[PDB]
Amino acid sequence: MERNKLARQIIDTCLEMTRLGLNQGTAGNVSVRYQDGMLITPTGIPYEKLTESHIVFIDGNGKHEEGKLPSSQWRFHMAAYQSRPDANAVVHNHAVHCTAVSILNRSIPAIHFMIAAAGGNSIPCAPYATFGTRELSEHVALALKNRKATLLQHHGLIACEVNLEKALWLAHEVEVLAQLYLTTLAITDPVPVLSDEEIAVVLEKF
Amino acid sequence: MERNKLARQIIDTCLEMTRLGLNQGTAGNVSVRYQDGMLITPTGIPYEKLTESHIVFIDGNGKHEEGKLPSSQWRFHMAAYQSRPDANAVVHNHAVHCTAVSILNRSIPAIHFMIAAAGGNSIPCAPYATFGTRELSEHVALALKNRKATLLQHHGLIACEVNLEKALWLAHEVEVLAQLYLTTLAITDPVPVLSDEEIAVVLEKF
Amino acid sequence: MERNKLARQIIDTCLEMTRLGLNQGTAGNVSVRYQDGMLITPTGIPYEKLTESHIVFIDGNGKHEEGKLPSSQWRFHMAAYQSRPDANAVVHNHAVHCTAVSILNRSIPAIHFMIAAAGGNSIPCAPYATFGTRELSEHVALALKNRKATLLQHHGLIACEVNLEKALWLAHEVEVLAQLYLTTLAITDPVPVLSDEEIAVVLEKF
Amino acid sequence: MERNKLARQIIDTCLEMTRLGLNQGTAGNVSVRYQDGMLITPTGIPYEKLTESHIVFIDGNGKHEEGKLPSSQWRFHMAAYQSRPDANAVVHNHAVHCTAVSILNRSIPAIHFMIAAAGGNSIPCAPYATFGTRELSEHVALALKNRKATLLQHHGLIACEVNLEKALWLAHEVEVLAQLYLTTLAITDPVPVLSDEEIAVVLEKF
Repeated sequence: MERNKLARQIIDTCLEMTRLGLNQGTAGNVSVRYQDGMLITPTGIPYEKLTESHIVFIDGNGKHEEGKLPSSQWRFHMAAYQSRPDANAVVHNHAVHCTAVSILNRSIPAIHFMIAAAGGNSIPCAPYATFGTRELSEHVALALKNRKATLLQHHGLIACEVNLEKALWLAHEVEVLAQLYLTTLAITDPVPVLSDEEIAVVLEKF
Repeated sequence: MERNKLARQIIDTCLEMTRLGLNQGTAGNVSVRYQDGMLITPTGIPYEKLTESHIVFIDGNGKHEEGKLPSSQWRFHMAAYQSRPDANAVVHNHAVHCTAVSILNRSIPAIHFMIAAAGGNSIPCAPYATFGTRELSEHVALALKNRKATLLQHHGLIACEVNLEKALWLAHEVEVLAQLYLTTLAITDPVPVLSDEEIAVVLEKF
Repeated sequence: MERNKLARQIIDTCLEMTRLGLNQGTAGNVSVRYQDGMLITPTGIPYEKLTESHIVFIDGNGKHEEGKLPSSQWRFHMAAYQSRPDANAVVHNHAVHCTAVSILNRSIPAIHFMIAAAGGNSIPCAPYATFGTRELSEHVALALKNRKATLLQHHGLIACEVNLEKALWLAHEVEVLAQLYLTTLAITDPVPVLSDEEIAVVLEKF
Repeated sequence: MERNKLARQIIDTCLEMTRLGLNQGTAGNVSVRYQDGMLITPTGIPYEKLTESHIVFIDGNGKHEEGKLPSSQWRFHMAAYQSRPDANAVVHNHAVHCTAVSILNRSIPAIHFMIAAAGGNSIPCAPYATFGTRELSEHVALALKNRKATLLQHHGLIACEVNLEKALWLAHEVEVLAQLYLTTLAITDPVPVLSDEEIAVVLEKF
């Protein structure tokens, strides 16, 4: 849990995300909670040229390391950390099914019992705001109060978890749910869902 | 046909399943019939770290090996073995097309002559019950009486066969049928099917 | 152009077909024109264990090599060779988009100018008949009179060409056209097409 | 920035394009601005056999290197260079989602803020004309006046940029937008879009 172990795992999560087909068009950014702020991927540099030394440190005040350029979306990574004290890693991407559900400005309802991995009976969609603004950070903060992952209207997905392995796994699970949702919505609307009682049982079991 | 040969093939089926894109979100579990019970994949451990020694033995009484954690779904693997004496291997996954047909709570009708590989003119959908309960096991048992594969409502797929190679192949064939079904259902409902007479001919030929 | 050079290229076309995602559920069979009959893939043996010595020779009379089992579909490979004297290689598969168009029992109309690679302004769909029968061979023979590739109702695809490289390329092009067709048909029916005049120009240019 | 460095990068862009699944059916062609004309991929030769020496030089007058066959589409590569003086690389492909939107003869509207990477609030669709004609070149020229990428009706996609890395990235981004567009259009028409004001903000930010 030295800085370079964490910088390598960020990089492995970036490569893994591309492997899973969740980072189409190289839009992802990943961070982890570190000291008083976070370590995050940089802007510019393509994932495959990334080395430990490229990872940027952003302190609690939003001051980034000199000579480096943090991802343009660092502020909503910071907003997730302040909003969910249990989160230690955040994954952002523009996975196609999640992003298509974000364009329709729909929440994903309980069409599958794995919806409970994100903490309740849905995956919310936070309203649009221009990237990099305080207003976007505020919508992200509010959507993650009771959920570990949220869609971002006309944009993509944010998933947070206790470590990078689980944040990536969650992100992948939400992308499967989004695809399941869109494939069934084309056939029938509304899509059959599990009731609130059944999701209460599944949450108690998890 | 020693325990470790069977433990390695379980592991190869897990890797192969991921290769085929049937184990999206690492939800699969695989077992084989062994002695008086079965060998099954464990809970926890990600497929790529799996070694022969991780495979769990569950006897006929549901007593698992000490110091190991069997998959959370072991009971419906046991229910398949007791219900289909000819089955020697069971594959479970949450393949996206199968799972989307399971959400619509539809059986897959005879839209292609390969439907007969599962033993009749359809692929049933067993009703939902919370994972890991006796009630789920009962629905699985009844659906596999005359079929070798069944959808699981709001959940995924179970396929059984005489060995792991054929169980995996069947699972893959059902996922192609599910995708064929959903792609055509978007265009036209109902989807044209082969008659019962034609499926009788194909079954006699197989 | 010795038998083993041709047996290796059959095997390479099988591997390549799987690479392209056209041989989902390992249903393909490939042949080439040889001497008075053809060399074809066998039944049984999974593509990855295939060796030169597994390829079967079937003469002009339908007598296959002793000790080998030719693909169960050899007769419509023979029907293609007798029907199209210019064909020297035949590829059959159950590619998902082609097979979904075959289930709807539609021809693919001229939605893209590459439709002309198969010889006219469409890709026909031959009517269903049980696999391996003379009746299926007759429908294949008639559909390939003026086309180099045909859909097979409730079944899959047959593509023929002057060599294996081009037969595989054609098969792939028809699978792209099928997907283009189905993706657009979901939105609007009918799908806009190029006129017969325009396809005449493109054919003269090819 | 010697000829062979540029010939290798063309070849790497061809391989990369296939890796991304944008060159389905090996229809792509790539060029870069060189001296008074351009270096372009040849016709014939499959991408995997391509070597530096296969890349063709076409001067400003349309005279190609002796003993070589330039891509059949060289003229609309030349039309892009003359129409967009800032372009130094052009990518053409028949990516399936782009091509399906080109068949519907639709522009892609501002369903995602990344639409602004191509220079405005849409991705146009240039009208059909037979491949290789002056008339096609004219439609391409006019569509790229204020956009860096355009769909080509019943055909595919053209993307241009300051270097090959960015031209490929743009091409990929347009293919994600096309898929997002088609996946949402199946559910609801019209698809919700970002307003002209919001795209003005995003353009100023880029």
